[PDB]
Order: sequence, then C-alpha cells, then structure tokens
Amino acid sequence: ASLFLTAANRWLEVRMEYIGACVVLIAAVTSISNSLHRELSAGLVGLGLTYALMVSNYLNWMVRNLADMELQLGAVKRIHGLLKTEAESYEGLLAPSLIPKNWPDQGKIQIQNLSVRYDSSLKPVLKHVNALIAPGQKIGICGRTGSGKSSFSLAFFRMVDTFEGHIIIDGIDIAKLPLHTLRSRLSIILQDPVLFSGTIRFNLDPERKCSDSTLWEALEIAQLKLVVKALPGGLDAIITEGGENFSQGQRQLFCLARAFVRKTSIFIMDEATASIDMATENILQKVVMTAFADRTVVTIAHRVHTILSADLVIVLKRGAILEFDKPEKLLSRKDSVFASFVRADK
Amino acid sequence: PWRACAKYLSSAGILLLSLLVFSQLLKHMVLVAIDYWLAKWTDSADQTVYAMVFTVLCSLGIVLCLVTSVTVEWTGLKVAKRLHRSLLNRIILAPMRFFETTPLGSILNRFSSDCNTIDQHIPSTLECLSRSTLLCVSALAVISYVTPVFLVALLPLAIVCYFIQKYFRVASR
Amino acid sequence: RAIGKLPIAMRALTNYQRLCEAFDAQVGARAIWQALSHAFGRRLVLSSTFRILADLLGFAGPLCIFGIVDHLGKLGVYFVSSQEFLANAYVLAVLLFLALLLQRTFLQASYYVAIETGINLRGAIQTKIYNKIMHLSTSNLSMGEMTAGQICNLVAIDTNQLMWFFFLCPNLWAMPVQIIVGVILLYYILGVSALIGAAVIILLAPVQYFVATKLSQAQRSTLEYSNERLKQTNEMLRGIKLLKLYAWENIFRTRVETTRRKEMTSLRAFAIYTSISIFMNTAIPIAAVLITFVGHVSFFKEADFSPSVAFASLSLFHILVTPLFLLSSVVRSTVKALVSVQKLSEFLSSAEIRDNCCVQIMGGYFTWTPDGIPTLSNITIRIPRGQLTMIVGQVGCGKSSLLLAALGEMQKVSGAVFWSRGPVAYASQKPWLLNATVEENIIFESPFNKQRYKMVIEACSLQPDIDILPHGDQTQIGERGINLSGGQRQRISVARALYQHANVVFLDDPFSALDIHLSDHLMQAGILELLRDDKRTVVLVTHKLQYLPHADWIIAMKDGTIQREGTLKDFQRSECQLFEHWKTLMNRQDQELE
Ligand SMILES: Nc1ncnc2c1ncn2[C@@H]1O[C@H](COP(=O)(O)OP(=O)(O)OP(=O)(O)O)[C@@H](O)[C@H]1O
Ligand SMILES: Nc1ncnc2c1ncn2[C@@H]1O[C@H](COP(=O)(O)OP(=O)(O)O)[C@@H](O)[C@H]1O
Ligand SMILES: [Mg+2]
Ligand SMILES: [Mg+2]
Repeated sequence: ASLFLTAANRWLEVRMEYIGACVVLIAAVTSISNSLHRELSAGLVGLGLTYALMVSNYLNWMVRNLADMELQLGAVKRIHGLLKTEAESYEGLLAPSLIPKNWPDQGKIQIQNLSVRYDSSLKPVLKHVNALIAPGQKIGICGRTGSGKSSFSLAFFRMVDTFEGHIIIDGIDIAKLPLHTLRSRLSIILQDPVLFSGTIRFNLDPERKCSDSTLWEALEIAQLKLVVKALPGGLDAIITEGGENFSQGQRQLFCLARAFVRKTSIFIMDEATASIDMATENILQKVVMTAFADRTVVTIAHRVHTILSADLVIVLKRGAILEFDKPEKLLSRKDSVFASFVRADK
Repeated sequence: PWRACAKYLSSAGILLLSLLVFSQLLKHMVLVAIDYWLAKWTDSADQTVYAMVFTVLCSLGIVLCLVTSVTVEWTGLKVAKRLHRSLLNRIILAPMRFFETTPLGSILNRFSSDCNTIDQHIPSTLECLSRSTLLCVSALAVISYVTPVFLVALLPLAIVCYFIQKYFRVASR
Repeated sequence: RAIGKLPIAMRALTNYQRLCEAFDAQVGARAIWQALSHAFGRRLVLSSTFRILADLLGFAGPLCIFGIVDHLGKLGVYFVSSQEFLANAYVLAVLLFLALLLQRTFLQASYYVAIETGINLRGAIQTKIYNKIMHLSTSNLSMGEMTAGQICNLVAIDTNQLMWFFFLCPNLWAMPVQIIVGVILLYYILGVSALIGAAVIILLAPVQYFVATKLSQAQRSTLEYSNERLKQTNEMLRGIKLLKLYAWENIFRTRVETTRRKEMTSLRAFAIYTSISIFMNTAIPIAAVLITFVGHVSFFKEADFSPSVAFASLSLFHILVTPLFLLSSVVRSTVKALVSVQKLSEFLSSAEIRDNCCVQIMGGYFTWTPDGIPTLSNITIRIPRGQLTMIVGQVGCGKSSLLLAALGEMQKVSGAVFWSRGPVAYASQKPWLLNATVEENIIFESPFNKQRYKMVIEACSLQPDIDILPHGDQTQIGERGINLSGGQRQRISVARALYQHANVVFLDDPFSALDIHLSDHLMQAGILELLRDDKRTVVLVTHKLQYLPHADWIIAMKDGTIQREGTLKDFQRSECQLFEHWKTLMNRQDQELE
C-alpha cells in the first residue's frame, strides 16, 4: 500500500513536470518570436525565461505541498471531530453555600424509588429499589453477577444516569450537587486494580495534602506496612506503569490503601476482597470493623462470609431488592437467595 | 476547502493571519520588483542610482523574509498551543459513557500522532506550500507581463492541470 | 485485492535476510549504521547517482539563458559550424526543453528508488523489532525501563522517522556536488565577481553547525518531554474511571499541563532555531545577488555587464537557491534518525530469555531483578501427569511467580528445570484479549470444531453473554471493538485455555472476577470434567479453598518459598497448624477436609 501510494505520487509528478517542461518550451518560443520580428528587450526575455525555469522548478512543490496540506489537514479534522464531544455538567443545581463544610457528617442515605439505566437506548438495569440506612450501619450487598451490584455503587456517584428516583443523603439530594463536591466527599473502591506509576507517596496523595503519619497508618490498616518497610524506597518506592512492580492482590491492597486516605463518613466498597487471599481478607475485615466504627461502610461481597458480620444484607437480583434484613434473620428463615449463597459456599 | 482549515484559521485568529498573508505577499512583490529593476538595469546602453535601489530593495527583501519566517513560526507555536489545552479540557470533562463506547487507542492515537503532526509537520509544510504557490503565481504573473501570447496558451495547460489533478485525486484518496 | 502481492526482492524475510547477513561480518549504534549501509548501499547509491545525473543536467538552464540572450543582443558554402549552431535561439530552446524533460524524469526516478529503499528498510527493521520482542524478557518491562506504549511508540514514530531519513538522504548526498559544480559554472559565466558570493555560500557552516546542534539538543529534550507526556496521557486515560470517581482529573490535568508546558518550552526552542534556519537558508541568496552586483559595478573593473551574464547568474542563483530550502528538514530528519538509531540500539541491547510427572523443578532459585535478592528461594515441586494441583498462599508469596519460573520468563539463578518444554496453556491474573472476534479469541488459531467449542462455551457458561452481544459470536472485542465487563474477559481468557489440546494447563486465579455460581459451573462442567477426560495436567493457584477438597496435590507457599507439597492427608498428618488454620478459615469446623 505504501508502494502503490508511492508510484501514484511519482506518476502525477512525472506528468505534471512534463507539462512544466512544455511550459518552458512554449514561453521560450513565444518570447524569442516576440523578440525576433518585434522588439521587447533583451532583459525582459531573460526575465521571462528565468521565471519560466522557476515555475518548472516549483510546480512539483506546489502540487506536493497541496497534497501534504490535505493529508495533514485530515488530522486537524479528526482532532476537531473529537473536540465536538459532550460534557457531564459538573456544576449542579443546588447553590454552593447551601452545603456545609462538613457535608457528610453522618450516613442518611435514603433510597427513594430509584431506578437507573446505563445509556439512553437500553433497559432499566435497576428496578424500583427502596432503602434507608442508619449512620453506624456496616451493611452489605450480595447477589448474582450482572445484577447491577456494581451499578448501584456507580449509581451512588451518578456515573450511570438516574432517570427516576431521589437519592437523598443527609437531607441533600445527590442530583442537585456539584460533582467535584460529590466525588470528593465520597469514597468508592472498585473491584479492578487501577494503579498509576510514579510512587506510593504520589499514589495515595496526588495533590500533596497528607502527612506521613496518616499515610503509614493507612499502610498499617491495609495489611501492607511490612512490604513497604521491606522495599527500600520507604514510601518513595517506584511503582511502575500499571502497577507491574507488584502482585495483583498487592495492587488491590494499594488501591484499598488509596481508598483509606480520604476520610469520609461513607466508604462504599465494591469487591476489593476479590482476588486477595482469605486470611488477610478476614484479618482486614476485622481491621476495618475496628477502625471505621463510626463510619458507615457499604460493601459488595465477593465472598459470602465477610457479609455474615454485616448489619444488614441487601440481596439484589435482576434489578430489584429481594431481601432486606439482618443476616441471621435471612439465614434462619426459608430456603432463600442468601441462604443458598451461604449454602453453595459450604 | 474543508472545516479543518476554517478551524485552523479560527485558532490562528486574525492578528497573525493578516501578517501571515501580507508578509508573504509583499515578500514576493519585493522580488518581482528586484528583478524588474534588474531588467530596467540591463538596458543601460542615471549611473549608480540602480545599484542603490537594488541594495535597498534587497534589504527590504531580507527584512520581509525575516518577518515571514517568524510569523509562520509564531502561528505554528500558537496553534500548537491552542489545539492543546482545549482538547485536554474537553476530554477531561467527558462522561464515562463516552469512554465505554469509543476505543481507547483511537483517542491515544489522536493524542500522539495527530498532535505530533500539528506541532511538527504542519507549519513547515505551510511555509513550503505558501512560498511554492506564491512563487508559482508570481511566475505566472510575470510571464503574463512580458507577452500577451502566453495568455491564450494558459488555458490548455490549466485545463490539463485541472483534468489530470481531478483524475489523479480520485485515485489518490 | 488487486493491489495484489509483492515482488520477491521487496519481501520482508528477504529484506532482513540481507540485514541479518549484514548483521554478520560485524563481530552498538555505529554497528547498526554499518549494517544498514552494508545492507542498503546499492539502491541508495543508485538513487544518489540518479541525483548526480539530474541537476548536472539541470545546469543547461542558465547555459541556455547564456546562449539565447547573448544571441538576441546581436564544402563551406552550405555547411554550418558548431559556434553557429550553438548560438541560435530556436535550437537552444529545443535543447533546453529536452534537457529539462530528461532532468525531471531523472529526478522522479531518484525519488522513486529512495522511497523504495525506505519501504524495504521499514519492513526489515519492523520484523527486526519483532524478533527482539519474541526473545524479550518481561523483567525489562515490568520493573520499568520501557513501557508497552513506548515499544509501540518505536514502531509508531521511530521506524517512520528512519524511513523519512532514508527518503531524504540522497538530497544530503547530492547537495554538495551541485554546490561545487555550480560555483565552477558561476566562475565560467562572470568570473571572479561570483567569488565574492562564494564567501556567503561557504558561510553556511555555522548555520549547519551551531543551529543544528542547538536543534539537536532541542529535539532530544522535545522527545524526552513528549515521551513523558504520552506516558502520562496513556496512564491517565486507562484509569479514567478511577480518575473521575475520585475527582482527581484536575490534578492529573495539571500534571500533564506542566509536562506540556515543559514540552512547549522545548518546542519554543526548536521553533526559534528552525525559524532562524529558514531565515538563513532563504536570506543568504538575496544577499548573494547584492554582493555580486555591488562587486560587479564597484571594486572590480566592469568587464561585461551584459543581460546574458546577469540573467544567467540570477537563474544560476535561483537553481543554487532552490535546493537550499530543504536543509532544515534534512537536519530535522537527520537528528530524528540519530535518536531513532540510538533508542533502537538501546532497545536491541536489552535482556532476554535464557516418574509419571511433568514438571520437576528441584532446588531452583529465581529472581525478578537482574541484580537483586531472589523473590523465589529453594523450591522442590513435582507436578504429576493427569492430576490437578493447587498453589495456596497469601498475597505476594510467589504463586504467580512460581508459574512464571516454570514458564521460563523468570531468570534462573540456580537449580534445574525438567519437563516431560512443550506448549503450556495459560491464563494470567490479568486477562489478555485480541482485537479479533470472540470466536477467534476462544479458538486462538486452532482448528475450529463446534462440538468442543460448544463444550467450552457451555462448560464455562458464556451463552447469555453471547446472546447479549450485538453480532452474537462475531463481535470483535478488546481495545478496539466493544468494551467488556471484567467478569467476561476472565472467562474468555480461561475459555481460550481449554481449546488448546495441551497437556499442561496453567491457571493463575480464574475465580477472581466471578461469583459462586459460575465458579461452580466451571468446577462442575469445565475443569474436573473436560480435563479429567483428556487426563490433562492442570495447575491452578486460587484462594477459593472450598474447591481444595477437589485436589490431587496441594502446594503451600509463604514468603517466596514452598512450605510443603503433597496431598491433603499429608497436610493433615504433619502440617497441622496450617491445616487447622485452613480449617478455621474455611468454617467447615464440623467436618473434615478430604
Ligand atoms: N512483574 C513483577 N515484577 C517484579 N516483581 C514482581 C512482579 N510480580 C510480582 N512480583 C513480586 O513477587 C512477589 C510474588 O508475587 P506473585 O507474582 O507470586 O503474585 P501472587 O502472589 O501470585 O499474587 P496474588 O497473591 O494476587 O495471587 C510479590 O511480592 C511481588 O513483590
Ligand atoms: N458499561 C456498561 N454499559 C452498558 N451496560 C452495562 C455496562 N456494564 C454492565 N452493563 C450491563 O448491566 C448489568 C450490570 O451488572 P454489573 O453491576 O455491571 O455487574 P454485576 O453482575 O456484578 O451486577 C450487566 O448485566 C451488564 O450486562
Ligand atoms: Mg456489578
Ligand atoms: Mg499473582
């Protein structure tokens, strides 16, 4: 394809410079005919012959730079086609001094008839759910895969669109909020490990706001202090691109340690206990249920025994809330979805 | 003419663009005046006025070449600045549904090769394009000056130029 | 199609066969340049000799000006002489036309053979970059030292920069012979008044030395800031989900804006030296006509101010000025070739790869680092034929690295490796996708057989996920195409490693991104069902210890070593503290593990 584009680009220029040499010939013969039987000058014929030589010197640069300006202007057209994309409308409808300074003082998450989709052309992924959580409650959510349980934690943050429902936290609706104030005062942790390069002190503190004492306590409560003390950077150790200096569970624990820096009242979690070992998972569950005792934590469980010590269990299936009670109250009853989840484990 | 040259001129503005077209236009008009004064100088057979007008007109040529080179590099630096810092600030406010639909290597290919084309490869090509076609139309203007018989020869070369250019461009695309 | 196939001399594997024969008789970047000149000297000197033969034929232009307007200023009875023949305007215009036809077609043949040399160079060093890639260890990628975007950036904007240098370098080779024969023709037309203009032609060496060395360090700092900007942009936009959810995008936008600001400082430096290179290369001939026409009618005896020597000298200065305009792009692509060959030889000198039982690693020592303490200490494993094994440990204790030592991707400090190496089927903790169809992802260049294909779809339960896909099975996924769940690509990567017909099937945590039901379907229709019936050896590190009763062997790891190997009764007999730690962990305290 480069050789045929080459041979086309020499074919056009060999025809066009044949036409340019014919321009030299016809300007030469009409200037010597008009200096033969008429009188122009001497020097005007030499000027016309010189610039007739110049247009054969420069016609290939005219046609080749016009083709190169078209081929390089296509990149400006593609950058402008990317540049006309949409936005998110980060500024909300509520006034920016209506909020307090400590906005999430407690957890009063009211789920009032919520239903989300992903896009404008597909189904409601969640049906009409309804909940209200007391502000000390270390609740959990289980369910099947594809049930929307990651999508409900995305629906906390308005990542998906809430086409009906009023999610109200502490007397303040989520949809009337500025989004930087929303997603700065609320801490998700995802299932997938996402880890940038640079270092650990860049990675937990990207904007240079915390001391090393709360960072080393965040490394202590992520069951992680011993390997950062073994690695010879000493908080300035280089994590590489994608986190490929470390293991996959070490990437997950570094992501959980970046969740533990920002002290909000709500630590919504997805399955960050997925793809780590069960011993440090259960030791980490006892560590996060001694540390964040005043904080509401909401987890999505990958394993059904770390949701066994939760306050309430919300089993989601196919868009709707199926069970909503204490875990032993859902265990001691009828052969249900949560009872078959703990039965199919053991 | 596409929309991309319109967005190229709108990102360049008016202030560098007027100097961009007019420094090039007087930069070729000074050279046509230089050898037209040389063609006045060859029919001598009044002395040492021609060499002084030649010296001050090549001084006008070197200062128009100077202001032409810094105005093409000043619009290269200005559109190299301002086609960044708006693409970055209109991809940094994009929703997550946009990233879930579009392939990520297409957006990184836009950020690598097309921005590399905009900062490096475009304004040297713009200098050789403007200088080559303005030397070409000054060559056609001064070959129409010395004879009227080229003006009835100009139409077959232009119609075979337009026919061979359109007949090539349907293969080249 | 009908562009067609290619010629045999323009083939890659014929190109790079000539470069590998030029890689021999070399026993570094100078060695890379010596292999490139020994591989591609002949077509490059054919391009350069076509640019010898054009532009020396290009100097019949001002010779015909010097014929024609010297004529227009003005036995042996029907014969004409050669001086009568070469002072007539019609035959000098016809000779000018034939010389200009032959000069433009030799210029086009020179441009063709230089672009054909650059295309064969691009094919040969593309498969040389790939032949370095297939021996390349992961330890020069995992602990820094390049990124995958940098290795793609090699073939993106360094192979094409060396290709554009091989486009442009016959103009470098046949520039100065045109300069020295053009100034001899300037001496032939008007004599020693043009030797004043020889001083401003010999004054290009500061503006080819100082300007190009300032452009050299400007372009090196430009490419260092641009690789910093592209690496920060690529690590920004893959993590755009966590970057938007944490609201950190203004911080990362500030970081790449400072990287773009330092890159714009180096672009300002490259810009100012490019602009004065364009200014000097177009400002010396218009000074040269000024100094030759003040040297004509002052400081010298006015020998001949004709129109003939005036327009012959101005046409000769315009064909002395029109090859001069390219030289900033010539030194631009020259220094981009020099940093291309320097980074290419830095990439090409990187580190590389070195009893009814398959694998018999006895006493091995393994290190991720080339010069570090070993992450794997003394291991003695035995992986039996046809039987499942499991690797159980904590976080960071050698479990995926034991597999990567057994693949050979780890460097081997000590110990021995014994197999039967055959083909091992393998799916990592991070799943890996192609940008082909989902049926091409599962099959992975095997023969397509729909019964085994239906067995591995309905084994690991992909049929509602194929039913939610818009073209069904023929959707293309990956980086191009349609993005996926995260739980889909784990099953796609482990469903690729059941179709392999390979006896050793390594697994590296397949039950991370799934729930209990699809893991039970993979335990009860995928593994222990398809792989017992072939008696294929499977190795599966997990933390799901509910499936540890379905195990023929247990490897226990902690802190880079193996604590014990054997069976579950062997861990019941003597490793009872770890057995009771598993028993308190599993919460099957009423029952036994068997
Ligand atoms: N790509 C790598 N480069 C350098 N060191 C690594 C790499 N991967 C892992 N390591 C080191 O080797 C040790 C063992 O990690 P390993 O590769 O076994 O992951 P793992 O323990 O299997 O992960 P998980 O516990 O999540 O299954 C880790 O402590 C880590 O520090
Ligand atoms: N980015 C997306 N765009 C459109 N649809 C999605 C997207 N992610 C998931 N879905 C669909 O919506 C459902 C949401 O489930 P999700 O929360 O993603 O996983 P889980 O199975 O853990 O609930 C899935 O069945 C999937 O088909
Ligand atoms: Mg989910
Ligand atoms: Mg691992």
